[PDB]
Amino acid sequence: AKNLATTDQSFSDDFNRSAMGGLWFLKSDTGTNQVGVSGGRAAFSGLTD
Amino acid sequence: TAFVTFPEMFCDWGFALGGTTGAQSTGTAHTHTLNTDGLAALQIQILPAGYAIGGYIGISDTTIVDTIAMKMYKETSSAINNVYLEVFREDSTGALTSVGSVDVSGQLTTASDYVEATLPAGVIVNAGERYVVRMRNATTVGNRVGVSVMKELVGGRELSIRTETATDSNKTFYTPSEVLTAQGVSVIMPWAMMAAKNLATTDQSFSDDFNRSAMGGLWFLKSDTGTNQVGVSGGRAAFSGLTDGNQNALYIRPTAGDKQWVEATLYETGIAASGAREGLLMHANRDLSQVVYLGVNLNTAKIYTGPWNSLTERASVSTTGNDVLWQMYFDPATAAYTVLKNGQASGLTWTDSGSVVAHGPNYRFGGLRISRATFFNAGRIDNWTLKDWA
Amino acid sequence: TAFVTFPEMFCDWGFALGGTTGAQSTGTAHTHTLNTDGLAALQIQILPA
Amino acid sequence: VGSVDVSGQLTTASDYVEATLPAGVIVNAGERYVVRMRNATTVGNRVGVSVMKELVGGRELSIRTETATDSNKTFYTPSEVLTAQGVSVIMPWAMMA
Repeated sequence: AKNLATTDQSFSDDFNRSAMGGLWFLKSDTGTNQVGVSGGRAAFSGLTD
Repeated sequence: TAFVTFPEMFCDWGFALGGTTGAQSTGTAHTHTLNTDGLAALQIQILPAGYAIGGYIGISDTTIVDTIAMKMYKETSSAINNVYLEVFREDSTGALTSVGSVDVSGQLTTASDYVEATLPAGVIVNAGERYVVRMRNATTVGNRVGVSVMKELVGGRELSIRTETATDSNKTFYTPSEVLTAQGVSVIMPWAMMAAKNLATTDQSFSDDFNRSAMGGLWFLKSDTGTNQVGVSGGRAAFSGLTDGNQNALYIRPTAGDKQWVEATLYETGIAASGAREGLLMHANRDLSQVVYLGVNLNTAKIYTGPWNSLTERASVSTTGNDVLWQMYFDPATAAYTVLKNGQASGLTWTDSGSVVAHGPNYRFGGLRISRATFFNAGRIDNWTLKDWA
Repeated sequence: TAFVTFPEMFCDWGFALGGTTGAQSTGTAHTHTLNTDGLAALQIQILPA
Repeated sequence: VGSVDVSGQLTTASDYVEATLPAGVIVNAGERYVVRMRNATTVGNRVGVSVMKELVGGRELSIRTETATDSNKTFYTPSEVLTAQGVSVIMPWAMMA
């Protein structure tokens, strides 16, 4: 399949699940807490600055 | 989930030889008979300090890498250090860029054993790109390192890199010219692995509108009728056939954890005659050894436990107008099951004080159940859904 | 993306032999020792028009 | 989770033997399954199985039991599984379709 008519990939996430999941590489300056999903919305986990 | 330069089964196993050899170099002409005592497998390549060897790794499905592995050992028992395993991404131009490295000299063993090392941070990979797992071995003491490789045959594609100078071994950003030179120089091909040991597992959820022609391969069907199973008609599941008995459909795809939430709408259940039991199944074994079942008739709704052959009633409640979108879920914080009718509490709750229900990897399957008796099929079901509520 | 009758890694590479052969056809009875000099790989078939 | 008798359809020539399970068994990605050949015959004729030799120094993932009780076992324990893995020296070819 040497050459294909490549489509334009598109993705969407409602963030309406329990955990962040493996579909998101997380990197934070806190050290332990990353972007956490709560109440169906992403937010800053932890009380750190 | 991982990617290997060539299947690990070759490193783990070998082929038995057979047939007959050919002519001799000198002496009386004879041909020896091959047998199982001859083994075809990977070879071992010793390598001195300052010599780096690596192989290209394909990416099948995109994910996040966490660790890398190689099959190697040390020749002598002397102390060693400065043994590095690193990962290089190949750009469009073919240049190699370092995206991670790790010291593995501490955990090395004299015996030929796997070496698995965690990267300092995750490196996202995508299907279609190529990666190289390089072993550096820039030690100071001088003990050599033996890596398990498999011999390459000339005349084919060259996709292994090998560098001898200490400068090239310590290089962290190879240019295309140096990559081509290393590919030309290289004569072996090492065994390398890029793994996905730990992932942030999601809460898997599934749903089916039951709006197709056949039952489909996404449902394991088991019934006491013998021949007929849950059949889809008019876009709704139903008890196929005129026989008296029970039918169950189990979703092939399991959920993530013990937290379960199943929901479906009950249709044509207010016209039932007597004893028509149908509804949803949660915490179902693959072999249906023990299940938690929600049975709704035209009069009441009950919760059942146990194998499909014989069910035990745990709780019951008398309701009316049972043609709505029923839901029922399990909270492991209190180990309790709660049923919500049309978004209302409906006062249906069971508490497992005795822990009669076992929760584990083999008890995360849901499904649907119908029963038919006395020439009156139970209601039909639609909009089936299972998920892991937060 | 492609489909192959058997993995191309065999077509590109080979295996190193090891072990020991069996009895000989004639002469003094002996068994040779296998080493990395023996290569196990696919063969080449000639074919006329 | 499933057993089948394949003595009737066996042939002296080395040929594939395919047997239907009594009922379907759902499987999921990430789990592991073992296809065990028992051979608890009464006449005493031996059975030859096509295997592929394993090399030492690698992972052990084949099971081999010798005693009749072990062969007739239905629910193995982790200790017995480890002992069988250590004892085994061959790896058989098995398919689940």
